[PDB]
Amino acid sequence: NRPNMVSVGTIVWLSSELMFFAGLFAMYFTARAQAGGAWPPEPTELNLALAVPVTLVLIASSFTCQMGVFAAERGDVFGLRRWYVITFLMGLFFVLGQGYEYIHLVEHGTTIPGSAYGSVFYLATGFHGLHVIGGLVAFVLLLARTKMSKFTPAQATAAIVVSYYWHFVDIVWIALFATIYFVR
Amino acid sequence: DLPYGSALTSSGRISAVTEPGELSVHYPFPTMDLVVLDDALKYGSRAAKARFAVYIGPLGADTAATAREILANVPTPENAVLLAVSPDQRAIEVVYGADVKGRGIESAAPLGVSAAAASFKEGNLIDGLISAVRVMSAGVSP
Amino acid sequence: LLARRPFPQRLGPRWTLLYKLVTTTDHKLIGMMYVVACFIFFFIGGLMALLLRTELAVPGLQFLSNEQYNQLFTMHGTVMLLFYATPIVFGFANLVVPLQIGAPDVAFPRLNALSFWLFLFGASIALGGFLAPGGPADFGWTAYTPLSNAMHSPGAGGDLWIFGLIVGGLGTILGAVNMITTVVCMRAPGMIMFRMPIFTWNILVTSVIVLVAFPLLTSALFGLAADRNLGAHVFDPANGGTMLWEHLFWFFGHPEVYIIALPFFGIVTEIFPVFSRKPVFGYTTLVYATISIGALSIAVWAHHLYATGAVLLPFFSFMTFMIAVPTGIKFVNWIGTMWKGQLTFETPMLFSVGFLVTFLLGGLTGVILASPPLDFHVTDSYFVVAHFHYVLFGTIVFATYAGVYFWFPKMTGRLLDDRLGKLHFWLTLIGFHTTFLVHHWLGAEGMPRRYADYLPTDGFTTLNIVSTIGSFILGVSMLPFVWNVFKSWRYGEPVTVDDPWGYGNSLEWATSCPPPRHNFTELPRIRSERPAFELHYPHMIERLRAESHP
Amino acid sequence: MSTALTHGLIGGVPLVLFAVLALIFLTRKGPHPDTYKMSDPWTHAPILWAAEEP
Amino acid sequence: MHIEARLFEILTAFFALAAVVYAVLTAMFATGGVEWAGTTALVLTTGLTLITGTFFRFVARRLDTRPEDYEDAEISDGAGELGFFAPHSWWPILISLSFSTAAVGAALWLPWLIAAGVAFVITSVCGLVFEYYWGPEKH
Amino acid sequence: GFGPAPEGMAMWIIGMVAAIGVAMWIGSRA
Amino acid sequence: SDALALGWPTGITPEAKLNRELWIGSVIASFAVGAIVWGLIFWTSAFHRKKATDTELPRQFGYNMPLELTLTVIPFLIISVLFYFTVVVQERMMHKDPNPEVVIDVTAFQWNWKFGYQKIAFADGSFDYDGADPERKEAMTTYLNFDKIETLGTSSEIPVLVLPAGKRIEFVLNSADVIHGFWVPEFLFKRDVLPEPKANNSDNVFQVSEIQQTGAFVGRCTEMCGTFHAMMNFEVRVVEPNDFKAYIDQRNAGKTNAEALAAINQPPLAITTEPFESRRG
Amino acid sequence: FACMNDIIALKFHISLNATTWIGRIGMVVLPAIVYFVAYRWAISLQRSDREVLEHGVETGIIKRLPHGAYVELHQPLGPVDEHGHPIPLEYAGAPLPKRMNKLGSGGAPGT
Ligand SMILES: CCCCCCCCCCCCCCCCCC(=O)OC[C@H](COP(=O)([O-])OCC(O)COP(=O)([O-])OC[C@@H](COC(=O)CCCCCCCCCCCCCCCCC)OC(=O)CCCCCCCCCCCCCCCCC)OC(=O)CCCCCCCCCCCCCCCCC
Ligand code: HAS
Ligand code: HAS
Ligand SMILES: [Cu+2]
Ligand SMILES: [Cu+2]
Ligand SMILES: [Cu+2]
Repeated sequence: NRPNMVSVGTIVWLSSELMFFAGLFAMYFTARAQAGGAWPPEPTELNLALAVPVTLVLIASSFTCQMGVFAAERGDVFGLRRWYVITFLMGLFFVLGQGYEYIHLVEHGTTIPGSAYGSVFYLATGFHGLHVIGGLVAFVLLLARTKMSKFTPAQATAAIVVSYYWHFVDIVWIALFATIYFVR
Repeated sequence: DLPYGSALTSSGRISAVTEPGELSVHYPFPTMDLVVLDDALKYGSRAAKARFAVYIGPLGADTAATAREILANVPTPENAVLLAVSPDQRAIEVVYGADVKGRGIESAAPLGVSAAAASFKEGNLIDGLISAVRVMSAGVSP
Repeated sequence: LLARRPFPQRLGPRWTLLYKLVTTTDHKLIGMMYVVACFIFFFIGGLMALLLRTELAVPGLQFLSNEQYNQLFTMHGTVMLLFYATPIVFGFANLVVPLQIGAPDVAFPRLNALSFWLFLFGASIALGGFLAPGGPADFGWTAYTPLSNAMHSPGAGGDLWIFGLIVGGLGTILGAVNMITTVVCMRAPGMIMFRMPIFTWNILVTSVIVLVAFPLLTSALFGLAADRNLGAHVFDPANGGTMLWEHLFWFFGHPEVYIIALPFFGIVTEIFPVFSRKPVFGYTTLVYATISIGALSIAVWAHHLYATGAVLLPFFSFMTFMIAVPTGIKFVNWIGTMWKGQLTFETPMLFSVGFLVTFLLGGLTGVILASPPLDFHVTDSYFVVAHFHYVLFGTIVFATYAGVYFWFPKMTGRLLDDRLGKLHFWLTLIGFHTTFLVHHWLGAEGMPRRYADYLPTDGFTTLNIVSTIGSFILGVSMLPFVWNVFKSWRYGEPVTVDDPWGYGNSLEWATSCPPPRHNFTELPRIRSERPAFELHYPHMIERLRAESHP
Repeated sequence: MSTALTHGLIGGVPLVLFAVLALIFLTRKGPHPDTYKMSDPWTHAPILWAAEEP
Repeated sequence: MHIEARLFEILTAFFALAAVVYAVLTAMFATGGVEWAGTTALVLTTGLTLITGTFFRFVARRLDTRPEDYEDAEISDGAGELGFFAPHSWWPILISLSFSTAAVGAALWLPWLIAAGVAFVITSVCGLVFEYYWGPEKH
Repeated sequence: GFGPAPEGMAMWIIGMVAAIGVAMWIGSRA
Repeated sequence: SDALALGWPTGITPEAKLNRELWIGSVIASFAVGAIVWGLIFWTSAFHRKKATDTELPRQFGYNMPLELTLTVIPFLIISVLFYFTVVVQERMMHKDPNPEVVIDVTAFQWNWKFGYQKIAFADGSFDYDGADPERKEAMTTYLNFDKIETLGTSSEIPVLVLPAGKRIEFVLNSADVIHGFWVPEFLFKRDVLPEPKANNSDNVFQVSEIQQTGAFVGRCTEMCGTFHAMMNFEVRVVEPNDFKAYIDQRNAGKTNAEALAAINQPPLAITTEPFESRRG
Repeated sequence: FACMNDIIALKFHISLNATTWIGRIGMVVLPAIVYFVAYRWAISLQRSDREVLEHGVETGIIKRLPHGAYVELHQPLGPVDEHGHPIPLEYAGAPLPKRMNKLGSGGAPGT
């Protein structure tokens, strides 16, 4: 009959990171209206392929991140450990996928200098990518912490809140992908 | 009974209150003559391993027999060396705690009274109690 | 009978504190570290104001350079707002909020300590820009982006200013996670969301506003560092940009302004029923005034943008006049709770009456500046610099010292002195109305802010000297307050009494001074808005419920 | 007027105004009680002052 | 847990109203289009009070009235154990040093001192997270 | 970018951390 | 009258004189209410704790629901009689007219105010200069407005802008480098100049209806520019409409303000401001 | 660090003259204010070893008592009295545990 403090304090904090992407969307939408006479990518072209497959991986990561956190509530430490290696390797496929999208757009197109679009594309998808790399570090710091105690309910409740951060990263990237690829 | 503002809590901690201008402890000596009396007591009870305690109160009964009841209120009445002063009566009296008898209290306690009676007359009370505890602790050794 | 040591121990032993400052999660100690390590910055920021006031005394560049001046009010506005005024919010929160609810600690104790040290290292990075050859941030504390480029402000030091406000800007976000989830989760059994003091509501509401303001700043400053260290056309003036920053700074800017004001309304609501012997008048209405300020503060960001071309002026006009209504409700609840009670002017009460006198002129000139044609004359003048000291030196000086003098014999167990504390008040309110009252006249006649020299053909000399006469009275006034604390930290009148101010009205006055390491040896039966007035006074419980509601 | 009437009074009035208020407020017979003279029948209380060192 | 979730839903019903009014009025009265930089920060500050606000509804429907909600609850009602609190830790002084030395490196733009600062952040967050889960040394 | 000053930084935080950190893994704490 | 308006200069345009009429709406609103709240805080200094009501705590009243409704609407109607006058007055301002009768570019560059003249058409229809060369503008590959009667104003010349004192005047407000500010304090009005105002969704320009006084007035910069922000003083001159026709005809042949203001027997340097010694050396 | 002040001046942006004067003034000051803070760090570690013998290992768990009274549930590291206070141990130069997981209260994660 108690409201689970450490699961409260994350969602109070995960409301702050949405405001971190309120000052990163506002850089995009004001470099789109007051600067875009034509379409905002003038010398660059965004391929939906290599962008629509890597965003179906984060959708299928938050499925596997939630099917691992169901094994935390039951008590399976090994059910938690299996699906957070499925979630970790698929999140690492996203950073390796999104990192290859940058190489396709730097040595062929625009970078952070040179274009006003390349400075709002590489910061909106840049500080999101640091929230994925910082989210994959929490899948190392949680699975290496299941190896040190008897998998208490405090070991499971910290697996709730690392899952809450990964659903937030997935939801923000839906809000990115459906803005900087489909509302071009 | 209880005073006007105190209240008895769930356990026996009497939680007191004081009106916003007035103080909490009304010791009638100046503040820099209580600080000098602490490190007379605290360093006197540290160098000599006794416990020096100072009593200032009315000994309305017989003087030599009332101060044994004061000695039991010290938290360890074995190493306790109590100095009782009656400012109404000229009734300074040292009460050792029946364990410092082996060490040197018998050559210090008549020296602890005369060095605190010469500082009461033509003087105030806190001059003597400072100049007793730092005198009768040099005579006491662990 | 009842053997006690004569005077309490002045300092501790040798080294009872130095490792207790490194490994601590005690919120009462972290609050005393916020309070001490912000008056370091109230002096570093303050000595810059006395160097920014002697150049303006005699009309000419007397001893400073021109660019040495412009990096003074920059590091005076930054240090006095973001390095003093925002952590003293979470100083009085860590001392008091886990006491005012029946809680042992804050929700996350190692984020309480980590929020202190992100401040103390985030602050000395930004004012560590004085070591640089070009000096620290030459632009304003607002840092408008054509001026904040890599070629208009080329030196580093303006780069440490950006990364001094994201380290400490992360400190307040992690400090506001504690102050919500302590209030939400850790109340006493019997304490409900109401019957909880107004100061805990103010720390609750502004912790919501910290999570709205401070991420939007941190997101804007990382876009300003990509504009400088990398080459990025965010904030570039041909892309929006020079009004992107105007809508990103001030969306942080006025919500951070109201997390400076509202928690020290809570100190002020705490003090008036203690010294006027009767409750907080309109208790629930002050709760619905704090919320409606905290909602309307976020939607008024562009009343700081009236002169810069085109914003939607009638939107941010009317929404800005709507903060005058709840802030005006909080005054009539403050005279109302001061009204019929007998009134003792002790030093916490004395500083809260000086709060009500200075903040009134700070709010009267605020709605003056809210109307845009009245703002079209004075919007970057010294009428503004008068405005945010009558509104700011009231909540952050007259209402922190109201709170320092009110919870000093609860944090240390020593009464801070009152004859020396009345000397410290009357040096301030005599001094403060000498300094900034003439800026209303001098700023409305043509003296714009952020100037170093003002040309003796102008008629500004005989009023800039009146402020400089007054400003050193504010510099002298710190001397009988530092001497008050330094003497009464270790000496000074002991409090063997769990409530030194008589009528405590909160759970912090139902415990010892100082409290134990987990704040409570007992808890009273919490069944009203004020527990320690129904405790300590059982002969009033049949009168709190009856003789209310006129 | 000149650089003497300002700087000789910018630093002068905050010391005169500090000297006026120090004479008013620092001589007001504070709440600490007076010293106990010996010609006084000791109406205060019993007082026990045990040290807490051992 | 009714009037902790109501505290945020009142804030949502204003911000989601102040974001619609501002994006409509700048669509028809500002000198250009919809003023994007301020209407984004109001459409996403009703996302702050909606993630947080509509989460405490699910901790108001799942959870019964705990004694921090009951009107006249005696003090011997929640007399159990609160939970774990770190009694002392020298890790928060090290994470703040580590994040500051990753922010001096982003201020002076030293990429070797960013990366050395980020590596200090992880080992000091690996310290603070793993701290109360180690077990003895197995020799 | 070269010289004996980055040699000293890359010795203490790479070479001697991985020499103490191995010694703390092999040896015990008593 | 003069004391109730806390130091405002008397406006010379009829739009600025409407501000000073509204600024003494401090009397009706601020100093009226600001004496009521002082009249209650200093009224509770006759309510001390005297030694008769010492064992009697007061009535302990906390909720008076008629009072938080009367003393909410009364602060609400005062800001409901405002947001009427401060909407009418800013609608009297922000006003444009397709016969501007002189158009003056101000082009606030880094630290010394390069003015300039564009098209001008009096109500008599007699002068009609209309000079702003687009061929000079095409040498930059922009937003700046270049012209041929520009007033440069170097670091010791302190640029004097000359405009007639019975006509409508338009100020196109551009900036080369940083956001500066354009403030003649006698025009009780101020607008910040931006780098690209039409790219920042700004309004870029304002107009005064007329000038009602002759003479010469100070102009300063307000929003912060950098190092020599205190040195950006310009200085308008409101000459007669007949002396203004003789100003440009001496200037169109090509002279400077030290010579063009001398031919209309007026002091050529700035008389209400002067160059700084701290910048020239 | 004063022999590499041609690199502190260039990369950390301070000065070439100010780095010698923080090396000249600091050569007297900084060995004198590290003597103070380490003589007072060392004794303040000694008092941390005596709050774990006299009271016990500070376990985190609070347990509000039925009359208020937040407590901390120390683990005594020794024998007990018939009253709830522990007997004080003696210091012996050996490192004392401060955390309860290091006393084997964590357990095994399941092999
Ligand atoms: C990168 C620069 C440095 C390079 C050096 C690398 C090696 C240094 C450490 C060497 C560790 C010993 C190696 C063997 C131990 C293996 C663990 C084990 O089985 O038993 C646990 C072992 C049991 O010890 P015990 O004798 O049984 O008793 C301990 C008690 O149970 C409980 O004891 P307790 O309560 O007293 O506390 C335990 C713990 C206290 O708890 C902790 O603090 C845990 C620390 C976790 C370490 C996290 C990773 C370390 C490096 C992070 C770098 C991230 C990348 C950043 C790149 C940025 C790019 C933008 O204290 C320690 O264990 C001492 C560790 C000393 C290292 C601290 C580092 C200080 C400076 C960090 C700067 C790193 C250099 C940066 C230069 C620039 C960037 C290149 O505990 C450990 O030693 C844990 C060490 C954690 C290190 C694991 C990773 C190995 C390092 C190689 C990395 C490359 C592989 C990763 C990629 C491959 C992917 C598959
Ligand atoms: C402690 C921190 C602060 C508080 C609180 C604060 C309150 C207000 N401020 Fe402010 N402020 C502005 C408007 C207001 C308004 C309307 C309020 C309100 O919250 C004031 C509250 C009102 C009251 C407390 C009075 C209520 C009392 C009663 C009894 C109710 C009836 C009385 C009425 C209706 C008044 C009668 C008068 C009439 C004219 C109707 C504006 C402009 O509209 C500017 C920018 C100027 C410019 O152009 O750059 C500004 C600038 C600042 C700056 C500097 C930024 C910079 O340098 O650019 C700071 C630090 C600051 C702090 C603070 N400010 N403010
Ligand atoms: C809560 C926040 C604030 C406080 C407090 C504050 C105090 C003063 N201010 Fe201010 N202020 C100005 C005048 C004063 C004066 C006379 C005081 C007074 O309260 C003075 C307080 C002084 C002290 C309290 C000094 C006491 C210290 C002494 C006597 C000796 C210390 C000794 C040592 C060894 C230091 C100790 C060091 C250790 C490490 C322990 C002026 C004009 O003369 C400007 C505009 C500049 C311009 O032209 O635009 C200004 C500008 C601002 C701005 C706008 C910044 C900007 O435009 O960029 C803000 C936000 C602000 C806030 C605050 N201001 N002020
Ligand atoms: Cu504002
Ligand atoms: Cu300018
Ligand atoms: Cu300027």
